Parts: sequence; C-alpha cells; structure tokens
Amino acid sequence: RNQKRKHDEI
Amino acid sequence: NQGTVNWSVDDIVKGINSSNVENQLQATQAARKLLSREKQPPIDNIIRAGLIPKFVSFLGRTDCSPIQFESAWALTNIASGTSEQTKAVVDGGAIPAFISLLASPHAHISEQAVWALGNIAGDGSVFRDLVIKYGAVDPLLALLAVPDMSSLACGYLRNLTWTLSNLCRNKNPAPPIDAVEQILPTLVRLLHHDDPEVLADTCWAISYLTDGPNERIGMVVKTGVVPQLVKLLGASELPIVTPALRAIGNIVTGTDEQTQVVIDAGALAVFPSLLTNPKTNIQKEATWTMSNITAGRQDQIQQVVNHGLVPFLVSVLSKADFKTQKEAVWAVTNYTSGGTVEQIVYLVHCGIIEPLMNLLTAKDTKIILVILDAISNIFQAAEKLGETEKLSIMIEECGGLDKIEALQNHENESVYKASLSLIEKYFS
Amino acid sequence: SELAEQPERKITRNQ
Repeated sequence: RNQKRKHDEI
Repeated sequence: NQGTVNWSVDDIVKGINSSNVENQLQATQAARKLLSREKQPPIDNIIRAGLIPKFVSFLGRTDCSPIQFESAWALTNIASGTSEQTKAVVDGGAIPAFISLLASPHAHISEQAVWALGNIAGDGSVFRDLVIKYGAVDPLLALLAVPDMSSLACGYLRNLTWTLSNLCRNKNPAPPIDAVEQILPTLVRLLHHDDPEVLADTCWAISYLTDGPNERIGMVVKTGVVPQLVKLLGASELPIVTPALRAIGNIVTGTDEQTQVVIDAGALAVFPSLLTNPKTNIQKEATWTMSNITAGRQDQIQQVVNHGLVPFLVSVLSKADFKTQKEAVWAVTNYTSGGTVEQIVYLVHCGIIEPLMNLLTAKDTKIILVILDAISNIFQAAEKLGETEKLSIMIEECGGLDKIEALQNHENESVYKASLSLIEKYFS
Repeated sequence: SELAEQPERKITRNQ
C-alpha cells in the first residue's frame, strides 16, 4: 500500500 | 496650511525632528502621502534618515489621533516592501506599539495597526512568530470574536481575516501550536460568513494549517469544520472552491481516520463536478485529492467506486492535460497497489489499460516507474484469476507491448529493469 | 476571481 503524497509533491 | 503633497524627504526630517507638535504631524503626513503613490515610495530614504523610531514613537501619542493614523499608514506601507524594509520597522520596535494600537477607540487607527501587523507577519515565519510572541493574537481575535462583529465594516473584517491568515501562513517552522488552537475557533466561525473575500481568506488559512504533520491536520479536523469545508467545495458558482479543495486535499494526506472524516462529511459526492470542471487547476487538485484517497484503506477505495468516480479518473487519465494526467496516474497506481482483486477487475472493466499505457511515452522517469508498478499490480490480480495469458494478448494487440519493449532502450537503469521484468514474467 | 488564488503576503495602502 502506497504513501500519501503531500501538496509539495505535485 | 502647507503643501504636504510637495514636501521633500529633507523637509520631512526637519519636520519630524522639530519639537513643535503641528510640524511633526505635518511631516508624518507628507511621509504618508509619498509612501502612498505608485511611482517609487522613497522607503529606503525614510529609513536611511532614522525616522522609523520617531514614527514608532508617534504611534504612542493617544493625545493626537491624527498623528497615530498618519504614522500607522506610513509604517504599513514601509512594512509592505522587502524583508530588509519590513525588518527596519521591526528593528524600530513597531510590533509591540502596533499591538497597543489594536485597542484604540478609533477604528481607523486600530485597523491600520491590524493592516501593518499583517504585513510584518506576511514577510515570513520569523516576523510572524515575533508578532505572536509580542501578544498580537488576543487583541486581533477580540476584534473579531464577538456578539457584534456585524458592526464591523466589511473592509475591516476582510482586513482582520487576511492578517489572521498571515499568522497561519508559512512553515519551516509552522506556527506555534497554542496560537493555532486559540485562533481556529474564529476561523471555523468565519467559514459560515457570506462575504466572498472573508470566506476565501479563512479557507486559505485552514488550508495552511492543514499543510503539515498529522498532528496539525488533527487539530483542524477536531473543530468539526470538515462538513462546512465540503459545503464550500460544492459552491460551484463561487471562487471559494479552490481554497476549500486545497484544505480537503491536505486533510486526506493524513491518517486513514482523518481521510475518513472527509468521506463521512460527504465529500465524494462533489467530485463528479470537480473532475469535469473546465478550470483545469481544479481538475488537477481534485485528481491529486482522489489519489490520496485511493491510497487509503480498501473500504475507502470502495467508497470511491460506489460513488461512480472511477470512469471519471479514466476520463481524466485519457483526455486531460499532462499535469492533471500525472495525478491521474498516481490515483490509479495507489488504487492498484491497495485494492482488492474485484476492485482491480472493475478498474480494468472501466478501460484503464490503454490510457495508462499511453503515458509510458512520457519523458518523466518517476512516472514511468509507477505506471509499470500499476501494470505489474494488475498482472498479480490476473495471476490469481488465471487470466495472465489473456491479459498478455490484449496488451500485445492494443500496442502495449510496443510501449513496454520501447523502454528497454531507455537510459535510466530502473526503467530498463522494471520493463525487462515485465517482458520476462509475462511476454516470454 | 482573483479570490481563487492565495491572498497576497504584503499589501500597501495606496492612492
């Protein structure tokens, strides 16, 4: 199961 | 009795440094007028000259309201330029003086102080923490916390809201926690106002407070605001959609429990319109928001399915702009990585394969790998149903094999290995 | 709008 991506990530 | 419009900086300094009360005011207003034109406020000049701690002293003059007003404005406009400029204001000792001004019986003076504190805090985290440290929060909230805010002009309300927002704004470091706890209840309340600028300012504030560690997400969610955020997210006639969406997207980067507060408040029902919205930025942020939901538990992926959102993701993955397509990929990969076999079957039924494979010609390495991992995930579900051979032929007959073979003559070793593994395991 | 974007960090009172 994968990591959530924060807005910084986009 | 004079031409304050056409005074020089020299005239001002002599005026201020005079011991005569009227020339001091006159100078201070000449200052104000110069700083208030568009074409190059002589800001550096004024500092150079060593006036700031005089202006700061003027702020102290309860005896003379007009000189308080005129310096507040003057300082505000200084504080609205560069960090050095803003710093001069701070170095001068403006902050604690402005906070004293917040309780003036003259609203126009109080609100000028509010505006200045907004700019000081707007510089970044340091001056923001200084403004909080000197005690700005209680008096700012006192102006807004009310049985009578209704009696505040809208320009003032907007002004306060924007300043509060600046107090919530940057990171590295994020704002002190107990200041945030103190402020949040006002924000939650302002989220039920009707003025669109109040709403946007407070929504962006919530958005900032939700951008960080789970702990921060948690203090926001606990207020009970999230249903209200979802009502705003639905207001397609208003520009408030964007900040409400940012804040919701931030919330779903947290725990599964936090994500579940969003779902229970009923956010997913709004997404059909968010993913079809002509404003592409809203598409992207809704697809990003989706992707953190499909990264969540299986009962959460199931809610995404039950609300019919999967044909929408496919739609976006297929025919939207490349930035929004990236986010679509992330939603798919997370989905395939966490989903049940049934969930994966349904995704394939919705026509995920071809659009997903189209994006292997993307010139972005991070994204080729997650596409490959998603395909790899789909093949594992195919193993378990004994359909690997079927899935192989289909991928061969729609150009998918060409695009995977294409990747063996790629420069990145990882891309080369991942794609070779697929060819070996499923096309040998 | 113009209200859809983040507010300005610093604002000057002009004119």
